[PDB]
Amino acid sequence: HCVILNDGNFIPVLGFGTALPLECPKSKAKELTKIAIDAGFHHFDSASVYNTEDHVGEAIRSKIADGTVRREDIFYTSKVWCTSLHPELVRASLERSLQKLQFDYVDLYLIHYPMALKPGEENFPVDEHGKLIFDRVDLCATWEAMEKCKDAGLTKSIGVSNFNYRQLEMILNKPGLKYKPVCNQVECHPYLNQMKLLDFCKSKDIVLVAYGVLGTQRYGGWVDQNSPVLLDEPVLGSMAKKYNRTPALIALRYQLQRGIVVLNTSLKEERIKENMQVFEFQLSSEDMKVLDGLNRNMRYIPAAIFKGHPNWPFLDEY
Ligand SMILES: NC(=O)C1=CN([C@@H]2O[C@H](COP(=O)(O)OP(=O)(O)OC[C@H]3O[C@@H](n4cnc5c(N)ncnc54)[C@H](OP(=O)(O)O)[C@@H]3O)[C@@H](O)[C@H]2O)C=CC1
Repeated sequence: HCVILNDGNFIPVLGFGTALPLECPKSKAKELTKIAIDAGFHHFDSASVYNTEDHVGEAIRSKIADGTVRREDIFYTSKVWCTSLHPELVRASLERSLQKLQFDYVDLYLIHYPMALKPGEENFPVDEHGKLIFDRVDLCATWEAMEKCKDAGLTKSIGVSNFNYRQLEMILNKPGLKYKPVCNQVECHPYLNQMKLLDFCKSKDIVLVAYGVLGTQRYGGWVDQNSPVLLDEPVLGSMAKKYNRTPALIALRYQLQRGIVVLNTSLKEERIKENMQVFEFQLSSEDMKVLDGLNRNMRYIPAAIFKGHPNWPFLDEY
């Protein structure tokens, strides 16, 4: 179950996300990755800022070493963080991730956010008022650095995350552009269906990879705890009953039928296994329209601490 990227490489349409809630120890990522591999997942999504690439890498290497899977059958994604967007720092960050993973290459490397922060070891540099210290970077130069990483064989494909249409255009219209982003990883679910951005990405052969498909893990410090819980949506419950599935399976299938590559995370083995059942049924065209009607511009992860940044991506309509 894969789709072909604009650079010729293949990506599994269902991926397991390795980000964790604030209360979980980093080692949890190793445990879950092993469970996900046993459940049939081949696509794993990580990021340098998660600081658990070492744990995910150990899980994958353990399953390769014991005969469960081969490296070529695993699709691993990492992302360069805001503090390393400067052109001269991009490759250094990827090389650091490769060392943590003890991998020769990653399958996909993304710009995590189109917003640079003061360079340094600290991922969230702040001033004396507790405000993030923004930095200005030539994102087209950042992209050129990403292209060099691909040409150096450190990553098979390159893309972006949390970019809006104008930011994608900046790259697409860049003079000397060699590789278009293969994807734009953004938040997407029935309450924020990204109809406009999805249409734009499709017209440019850019795959939309979705997170928050099940409403996000509601991370403390990022998600408003008073926001509605997506899977509690009555329409998803009614549809789950109709198709004899679960609200989560309905939400996952909705996105797959829109041509979206979906990420998902669960701390429970039973659910990790259940989610693989999304390939077993089809939502009718009429029911897809019912789910299209739930849009309400509910953005669970607005990256609020970045508000004020000249490149905050969520101000524009899309
Ligand atoms: N690029 C970016 O900016 C970001 C990327 N991500 C990526 O997206 C991945 C997915 O995470 P996220 O979007 O937060 O979360 P999801 O929307 O994928 O999941 C939200 C919740 O769904 C629950 N859930 C999962 N499966 C089931 C099921 N079968 N039945 C009932 N409940 C279920 C989980 O709860 P429980 O664990 O209790 O089962 C989980 O807390 C991350 O790990 C990361 O890789 C995340 C945030 C930002």
